Amino acid sequence: ISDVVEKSIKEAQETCAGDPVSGECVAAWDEVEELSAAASHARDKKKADGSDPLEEYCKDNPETNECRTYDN
Amino acid sequence: ETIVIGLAADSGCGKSTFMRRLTSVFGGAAKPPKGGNPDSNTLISDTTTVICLDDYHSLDRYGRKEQKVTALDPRANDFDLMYEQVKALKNGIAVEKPIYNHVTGLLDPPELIQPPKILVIEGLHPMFDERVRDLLDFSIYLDISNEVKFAWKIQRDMAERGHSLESIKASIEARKPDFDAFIDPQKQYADAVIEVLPTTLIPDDNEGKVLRVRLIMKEGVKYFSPVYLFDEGSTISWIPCGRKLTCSYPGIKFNYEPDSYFDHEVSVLEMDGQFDRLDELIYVESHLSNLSTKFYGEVTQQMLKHADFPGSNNGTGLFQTIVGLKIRDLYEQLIANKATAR
Amino acid sequence: KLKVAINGFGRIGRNFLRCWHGRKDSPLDIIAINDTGGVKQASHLLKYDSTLGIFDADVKPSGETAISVDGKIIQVVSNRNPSLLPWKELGIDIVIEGTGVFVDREGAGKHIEAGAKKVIITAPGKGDIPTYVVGVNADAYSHDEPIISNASCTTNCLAPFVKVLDQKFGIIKGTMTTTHSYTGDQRLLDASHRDLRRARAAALNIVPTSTGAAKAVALVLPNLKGKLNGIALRVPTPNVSVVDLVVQVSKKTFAEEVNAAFRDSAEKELKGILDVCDEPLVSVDFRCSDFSTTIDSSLTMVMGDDMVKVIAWYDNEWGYSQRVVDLADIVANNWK
Amino acid sequence: KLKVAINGFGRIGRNFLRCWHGRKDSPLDIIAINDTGGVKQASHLLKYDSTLGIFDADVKPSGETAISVDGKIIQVVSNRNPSLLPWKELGIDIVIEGTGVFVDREGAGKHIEAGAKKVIITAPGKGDIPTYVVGVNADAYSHDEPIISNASCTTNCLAPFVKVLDQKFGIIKGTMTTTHSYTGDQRLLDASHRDLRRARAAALNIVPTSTGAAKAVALVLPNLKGKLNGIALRVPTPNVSVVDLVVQVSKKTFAEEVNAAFRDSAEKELKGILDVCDEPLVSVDFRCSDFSTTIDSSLTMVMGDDMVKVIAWYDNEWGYSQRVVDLADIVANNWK
Amino acid sequence: KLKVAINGFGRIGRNFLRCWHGRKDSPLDIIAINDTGGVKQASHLLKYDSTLGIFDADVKPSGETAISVDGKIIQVVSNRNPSLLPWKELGIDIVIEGTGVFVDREGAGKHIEAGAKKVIITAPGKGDIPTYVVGVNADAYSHDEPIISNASCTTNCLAPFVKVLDQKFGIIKGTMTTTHSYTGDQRLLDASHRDLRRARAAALNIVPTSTGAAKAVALVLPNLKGKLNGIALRVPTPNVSVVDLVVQVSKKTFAEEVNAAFRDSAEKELKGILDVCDEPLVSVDFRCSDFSTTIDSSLTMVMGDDMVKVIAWYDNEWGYSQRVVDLADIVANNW
Ligand SMILES: NC(=O)c1ccc[n+]([C@@H]2O[C@H](COP(=O)([O-])OP(=O)(O)OC[C@H]3O[C@@H](n4cnc5c(N)ncnc54)[C@H](O)[C@@H]3O)[C@@H](O)[C@H]2O)c1
Ligand SMILES: NC(=O)c1ccc[n+]([C@@H]2O[C@H](COP(=O)([O-])OP(=O)(O)OC[C@H]3O[C@@H](n4cnc5c(N)ncnc54)[C@H](O)[C@@H]3O)[C@@H](O)[C@H]2O)c1
Ligand SMILES: NC(=O)c1ccc[n+]([C@@H]2O[C@H](COP(=O)([O-])OP(=O)(O)OC[C@H]3O[C@@H](n4cnc5c(N)ncnc54)[C@H](O)[C@@H]3O)[C@@H](O)[C@H]2O)c1
Repeated sequence: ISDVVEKSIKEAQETCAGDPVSGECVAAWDEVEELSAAASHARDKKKADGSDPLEEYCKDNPETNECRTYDN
Repeated sequence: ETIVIGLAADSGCGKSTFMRRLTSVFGGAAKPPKGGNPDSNTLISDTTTVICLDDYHSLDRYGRKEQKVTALDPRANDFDLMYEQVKALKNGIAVEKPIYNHVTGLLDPPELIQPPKILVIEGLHPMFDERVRDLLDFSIYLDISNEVKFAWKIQRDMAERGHSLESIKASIEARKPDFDAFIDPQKQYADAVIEVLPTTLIPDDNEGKVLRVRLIMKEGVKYFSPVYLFDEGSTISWIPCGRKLTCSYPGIKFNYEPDSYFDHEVSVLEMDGQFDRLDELIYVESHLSNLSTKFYGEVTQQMLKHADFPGSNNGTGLFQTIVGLKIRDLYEQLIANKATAR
Repeated sequence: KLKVAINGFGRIGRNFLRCWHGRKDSPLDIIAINDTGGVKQASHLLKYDSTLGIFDADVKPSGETAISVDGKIIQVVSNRNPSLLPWKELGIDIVIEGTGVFVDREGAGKHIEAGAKKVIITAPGKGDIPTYVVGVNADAYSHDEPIISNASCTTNCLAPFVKVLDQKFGIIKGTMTTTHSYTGDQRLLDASHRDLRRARAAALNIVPTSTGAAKAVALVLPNLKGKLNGIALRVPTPNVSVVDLVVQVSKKTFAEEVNAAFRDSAEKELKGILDVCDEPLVSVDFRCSDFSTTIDSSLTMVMGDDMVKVIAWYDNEWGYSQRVVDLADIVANNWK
Repeated sequence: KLKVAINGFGRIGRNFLRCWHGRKDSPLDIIAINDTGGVKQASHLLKYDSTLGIFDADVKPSGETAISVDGKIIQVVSNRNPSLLPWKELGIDIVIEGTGVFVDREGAGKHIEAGAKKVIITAPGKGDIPTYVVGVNADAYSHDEPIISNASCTTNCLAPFVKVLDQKFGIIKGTMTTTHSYTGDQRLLDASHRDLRRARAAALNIVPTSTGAAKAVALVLPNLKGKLNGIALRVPTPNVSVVDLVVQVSKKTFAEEVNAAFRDSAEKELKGILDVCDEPLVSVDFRCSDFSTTIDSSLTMVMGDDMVKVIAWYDNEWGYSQRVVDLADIVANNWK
Repeated sequence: KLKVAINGFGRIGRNFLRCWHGRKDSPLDIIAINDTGGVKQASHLLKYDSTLGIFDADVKPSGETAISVDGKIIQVVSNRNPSLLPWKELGIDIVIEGTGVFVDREGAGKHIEAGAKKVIITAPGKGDIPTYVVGVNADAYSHDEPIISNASCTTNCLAPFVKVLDQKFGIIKGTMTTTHSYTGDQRLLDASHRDLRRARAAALNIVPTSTGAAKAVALVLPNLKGKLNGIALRVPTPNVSVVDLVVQVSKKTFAEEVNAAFRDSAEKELKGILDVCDEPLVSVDFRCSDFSTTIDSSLTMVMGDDMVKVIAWYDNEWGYSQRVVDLADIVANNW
């Protein structure tokens, strides 16, 4: 995740070394922008599960004693 | 009989908390579909289904690297397939939608989704294509200023290990020429547009915690009455703090006045500051009019419910739920008049 | 002569078997049961029950696949995933989904994938699932819908006398509270649960809980959308639950007029669905009462002139299990 | 300092002694007890309480007419008729009526003719009796009145959070029902009783009972006269109880603002009387609560714009017993 | 300063922590808790308990992975598989096995396979496993045993007042029947369960269940191999239970001499384990009792001259947890 962000941002920095202004730079920066947003949503989902593991466990197993939620 | 809503965004597909408020306004909750691809950008609610415009992408991640096009570029998106599926979704026909996984970057096998009660299309080109623009029953675009956007990038996306501070400024400067010509001129088509700017109360610190936000609403839109402050058509500068309401630094400021927005007639609502507590949150909402609210304090209840989400006390989320309630009032009037003709 | 199946052999599933057995001239022939415990348990817990007593029927197993009740053979297949069930082999027409998880269209449709012509969900359906309650919108049912939901025992008790209150008196806004018996979801001793309130011991505590019952009455009566909301209190009684609902009516009335409005409504349009009791009674007296809602005549009182409080007793398992049988009878009446 | 005796060593009588024991520099000094049970039972049941646990003090009988609690000796007498009681000899200034038998001014005035200066009763009085609630009406007490009442366990819980709603919002009319724990008046198993709903087994039933609490708060707040009504529901829990109140206010408001009004008033002038609970909780977590009322913030809920529902918790045995101590301290402070 | 952690945060897991918190000076330090539970979920169940009352501490969550208890922070890992648990990373010495699903050597070894140096099973272990009871079998323990099992709730009660009975009177034969309080094993209402007796509603009625505790005393007292057996009866009370032992002693004796033996044995040999009670109490008064057994003196009868019936109470949740805490101290002192 973050290791592939570091590889992408290093290569994007190196690709802009050949061209101060070109369409290859905007190609390299567009990817790095998408990868960073992708790491952000993975970071949020990892944090969201850590506080409440059971709702993710109840997602797959709703019949167990911890997960049953009957109304009335 | 479904309803199409268009929202343009730059930060991410569903990354904005705008969608969380809108689903909760007209649904219990929203979730990704059960099973299928774990990277499906679609969200499913009881009445709402979010659609990602990144999915209607002509080229995979590997393909765009060998071309000059960016993700925001029109050639990378294919509007020809997008309009076909949306028009089929509009009448109530099942569709097959490809998936653009942000992690892998390769177009996955298409997922099928059923016609929703309310359809929203999040992305970057809802109103860019003129054919799709007609299908839209409501048009939203929130403008994020470069100063506050760069501020938001640092405060949230700098923590990634690879990024450097000046490297982030190198990213949005490369994105600026493509975004300025192809994404920015969509402001005229938008029925309602939200600007965010640095505050003028405090000495212009660019943290983005307390920002300045304007709500620009097109007037003359059917099933849409703009929110006004104490008088429709006049110009008002109101500071709520005083004898009965006392609050601390920085403070709260408002500005309601008419404007001309790209040869259109609009009325703007400005809010500058942040909410310190509940007492001024009701005080502000109480004095606003044409809220399209079912009961007293509905805006406050939806904001306190989602208070932990970012920007829930600085006015960004406040106008997001106000716009969110407006889509509901637009929805209920429209389906009733359609039902009389139906 | 409809072949009906039972997918959840819990508290409601066993009552459905007891309610179908006691009935005469029912178009349902129960031939299939799906308990995760197996044939050995389903033979036993049906025979002896703590709240209903011993079944007056020779319930004994017949092989390791089926059980026999009073000569009639019912098949017991144990499978957690419903898609692999041999519903098409048996050719069952309806499925009584009493498990309590498959409350969505995608989950309950796995029965339809197994060859089931129709599925009845004993829980209030999640999403755009048509909710029909017996006695209010029963005639709105058409055979076209493959999946239908019978609403909550609170709603099954709340909807009938609210229909009487809304029509004859005119209701503006109402608040509801239900003192409910404890259910299988609650833990016996304190342990982890999704809801921290439910996680506490049911036998020793008054457990408040969230219910969508008052919001679910909007589905059966379109007028009441946005007019009601409610909470539930889970008291240490096993079977009998009581609900009290206070409304703000439009027509100025007094207390005994509300009771007299529930008597003519009982005999005329809700006979067998709603009753009124004029004697000092407690929870245990209303055991095995087929009436989905039973008003307590002594306790209703109106404060002011247009704020009406009326409380009513009902059996959560048995009274609601009968309504499922009535609903399935309506389904069997309108076939193809 | 002030000689105080207890007539009736019931649940309130036992809770009074232990709440008084935990106090610091309390002016009252308990000198006598009047329970028909005898010294062996009073000494034993004081030490070992089933609901409150054991007493963290040394309790041993002193001689055969008195008990010694943590060194302090307390005379114990047993008599049904209060006129024969020796309040002249012991010179008792304040006698507490925990029997629940003498609630009329004629009957409960026998202690004065026995030699007692002032009698306060633990129940709502019958006839003309001044009824006070600490934090609402206890600031308007005149020493000349020799017979006083601390209102019931519900009425003491109602009045504080009801007073805030009338002052801040203004109430038009309201109703309540209190899901009360069971008490000593109910029969353990079904046997003869003048109130037939109390005859039923309290351990297995939801006993509904008429109450005077909603009507008694009109004695405490004069502008609320003829605007509240309520009935009680007794469920099989030993100690803790809840009360929910629905009122039609005048000022338009919503749910969270009422909690903000309750939280602000709980810190400002009802400190130690009202507390707002923000966690998902349950009855036993409010065992031995010192507040007269603890609002549950999660369940507060409004409908329309002016109908407010509020759920509150109270310890009927202990939390009410603390207010009897605090009211008796009030009498002793301006005792002249 | 011995680093220990808990694998099950149920009744015995929570009671263990609060029993450890009451100790004035202990060599145990808790760092991690493994459970199917969140941080807000585990903290709220620790502070508020329907049985023992509110925990007298300052319990709050510190982060999304740990809780704060009276100023001390403990991480809350959540993984049902023990072999994938982070024990070596936190530095755990022993692990309290309170799940009840790992009582075999194959299963309970998944902790030492993951980085534990010892585990304590809170149940009668399956197969060849050391079974130790404090005050009776505490001495016969070495550092060699990697897995040890503290016996069941009523075994830690039955062994103390039998060890004195067997040595001073001699036990020819006997039986036992403990009227036990309902546990998390039974079901609230009638639901699916493999034990057709326990499958029925626990709060409503009496449930007979088999027990191995009568046989399990031969593991700590080998002088009783094949002389004691008995059953248990689940009754609708939440916590505290009572035991009834009728043995055919060899030496002729009367009733008052039986109580005299327990009084003298409690003063020196079993000080802290066994106690005698003389007042007419009921179940709820024995809550949070640290003694594994409190003999009811006025109930001890003798029939003929050689049949002795004794009745004793015990807090299975609290008293047995204290024995786990006391037995965990024995592991630390012999490290
Ligand atoms: N009184 C009531 O309990 C009541 C009243 C009205 C409505 N309801 C609703 O109706 C439903 C009936 O619930 P209940 O009272 O039977 O609860 P329960 O606890 O008795 O049900 C448990 C049963 O469900 C079965 N089950 C669980 N998962 C399964 C799976 N994957 N496949 C097959 N079977 C499975 C098990 O065999 C078990 O016997 C509940 O969801 C409740 O919300 C209940
Ligand atoms: N439910 C509650 O716990 C609660 C709470 C608040 C107030 N109250 C009011 O408290 C009063 C006491 O309640 P309670 O349950 O403690 O009473 P109780 O039933 O515990 O009282 C019985 C006690 O009164 C003694 N007693 C009875 N008659 C007597 C007599 N003639 N002379 C002397 N002693 C007598 C009894 O032997 C016993 O000691 C009632 O007035 C009740 O309304 C009750
Ligand atoms: N009452 C006693 O003192 C007594 C008597 C006999 C046996 N025991 C032993 O203790 C257990 C009884 O404890 P209880 O029933 O009071 O507690 P419990 O069953 O109420 O709670 C156990 C907790 O452990 C967690 N858990 C279950 N499986 C797990 C897994 N695979 N991984 C991680 N966590 C898991 C659960 O979430 C649960 O909260 C028995 O199974 C037995 O091993 C205790």
